[PDB]
Amino acid sequence: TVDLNAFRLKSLAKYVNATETVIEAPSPQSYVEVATQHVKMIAPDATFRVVDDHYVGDNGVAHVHFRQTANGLDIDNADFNVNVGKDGKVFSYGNSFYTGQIPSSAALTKRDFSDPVTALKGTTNTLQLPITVDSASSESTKESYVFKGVSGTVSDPKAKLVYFVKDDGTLALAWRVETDIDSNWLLTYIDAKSGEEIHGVVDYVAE
Amino acid sequence: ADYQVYAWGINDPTEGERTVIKDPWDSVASEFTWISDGSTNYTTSRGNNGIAQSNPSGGPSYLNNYRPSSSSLSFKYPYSVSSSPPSSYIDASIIQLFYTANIYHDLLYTLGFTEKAGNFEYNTNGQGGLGNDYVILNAQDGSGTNNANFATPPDGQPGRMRMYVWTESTPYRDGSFEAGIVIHEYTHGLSNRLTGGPANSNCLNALESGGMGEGWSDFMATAIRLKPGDKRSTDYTMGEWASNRAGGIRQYPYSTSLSTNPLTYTSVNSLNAVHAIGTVWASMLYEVLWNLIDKHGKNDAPKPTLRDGVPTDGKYLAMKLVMDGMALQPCNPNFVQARDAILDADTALTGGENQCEIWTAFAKRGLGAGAKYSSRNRVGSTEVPSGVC
Ligand SMILES: *[C@@H]1O[C@H](CO)[C@@H](O[C@@H]2O[C@H](CO)[C@@H](O[C@@H]3O[C@H](CO)[C@@H](O)[C@H](O)[C@@H]3O)[C@H](O)[C@H]2NC(C)=O)[C@H](O)[C@H]1NC(C)=O
Ligand SMILES: [Ca+2]
Ligand SMILES: [Ca+2]
Ligand SMILES: [Zn+2]
Repeated sequence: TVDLNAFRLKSLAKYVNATETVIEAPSPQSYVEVATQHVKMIAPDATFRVVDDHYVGDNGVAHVHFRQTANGLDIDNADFNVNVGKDGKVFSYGNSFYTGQIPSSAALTKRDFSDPVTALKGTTNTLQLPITVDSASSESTKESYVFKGVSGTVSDPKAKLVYFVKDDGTLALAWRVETDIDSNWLLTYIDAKSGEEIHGVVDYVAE
Repeated sequence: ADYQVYAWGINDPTEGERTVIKDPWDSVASEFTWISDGSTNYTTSRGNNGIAQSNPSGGPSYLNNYRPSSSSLSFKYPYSVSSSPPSSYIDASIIQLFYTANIYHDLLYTLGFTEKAGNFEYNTNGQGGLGNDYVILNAQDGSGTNNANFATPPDGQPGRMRMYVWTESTPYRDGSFEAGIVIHEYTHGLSNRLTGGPANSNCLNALESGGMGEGWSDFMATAIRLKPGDKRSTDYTMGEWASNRAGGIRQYPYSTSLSTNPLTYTSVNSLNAVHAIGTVWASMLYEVLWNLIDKHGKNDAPKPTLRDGVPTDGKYLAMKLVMDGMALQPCNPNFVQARDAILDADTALTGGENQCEIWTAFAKRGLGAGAKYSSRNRVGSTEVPSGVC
């Protein structure tokens, strides 16, 4: 497999710290409701989902995570995290939401994008993965697929259609290709339209 | 149950002797002990927090791999550093790995890494989060040498630690016995789970973010191995025993001497690899640690004392603030953001009683108030904000 360092995601989130949160603010309540209202104020045009992993820390601060959506798909690298103080006001927050023009749903409706198997092959070839891909794909429970007939992975590879914010700030329609090869466990974001370009690779394995 | 092991806080075989430790689990953190998952009791290195085994083939299988069993729950197996081949003490290796990983689960639990915070436990006991995700703990894994690694999928999927034998010495040295390496690996699970929330494991993958990932891992290993008699002037290396390498495996020792270790924020401008960047971050955190210990003292006990949720000492306070900062910061954060998150953690935990100590440590190494992130042109700063001190 190739040097994956070249494919790392970017670090261009914003963190609005506790001091700046007070400053930037407009001059019991549920923490999820408080956080949701806050996301709507910061990003009034965004559609999003509340991630099902929110909790109150033993410090009394609640943490709520949001994932932006577009046309019924996740924008997989567009996140908002809201920390709610024990006083029920937003304490601090981070976000990487996309604020540009949202693409038409036409390409999705028309299904005008690559086969997930093409995405798997493009991933394997470009990254030079030690796996064999004379595979087939099968639907799962939303534009999400499992691959059969693949050799060299610890479990069946998968593909999910998402949007992805590229390094130039624009949205790509992409397959997120998951391949666990034990030494590395990869999420590869490969363009589903233009040119089959890889936009980023996440490795769950760290040294 | 008895465990013959190098006790918690002994970094490697050169720093102590093995002892026989009875029922070393924390009653709160490990409700079912280390050797049950609530439904089944085990007579082996298997339970709610981890499943440990050999993996000589280096393959992906683990459930039915080899692990020692003892009906009397007496896990006392022979070990000496002069034994060869490593396989001759595979029992002792599996048990040491299991012990260290389980103590760490328990310590992290006490510091807030619970089920709802995305921890690694098979049975969440209705406490929130997603289960089925104990840590797979492979001893003497045959997939490599001279290293170790840790896989952190999102909450609900097991963490996967692969520990290797090192071949830079005669005889070979088994990483299972360097607590520091086991802690380094497990900390990748901690930081990846907490950062961006339990559901998102994409969040320490950017270059500067993954760099901090490495730094947090070295830092926790370092904080834990602190002992009675340590001072601000004490230096620490990483993986020095396993690697048989003077100065350990990083560019400089962790040190409060800028002459011993000259790393600052702008050092990152010349670095392309996460371990090297990690060394910079862990150096900053080492300065924070000592400023907090100077102010609040150091608790040499293996678990903190908490007063209204706040550790009473600088060592466990440093660890706590670092964890809490992970839960506050954005997905794929930079050093400046992660710093602010640590400062905000102290605001949330103590009402901000340690702002001066934390700010001064970061400023010392160029991450002061004027520091700016950039891909290739970071701006350093030694400024501490007006009226925090
Ligand atoms: C949280 O974010 C705030 C806002 O960005 C940070 O506070 C700000 O820190 C900068 C850098 O020191 C200050 O700007 C500088 O100070 C003066 C300008 O007044 C000038 O000497 C410099 O040229 C530069 O502009 C800024 O005033 C300051 N604002 C506040 C409200 O303190 C803060 O440090 C961040 N971190 C934390 C943990 O709060
Ligand atoms: Ca879990
Ligand atoms: Ca996470
Ligand atoms: Zn590491």
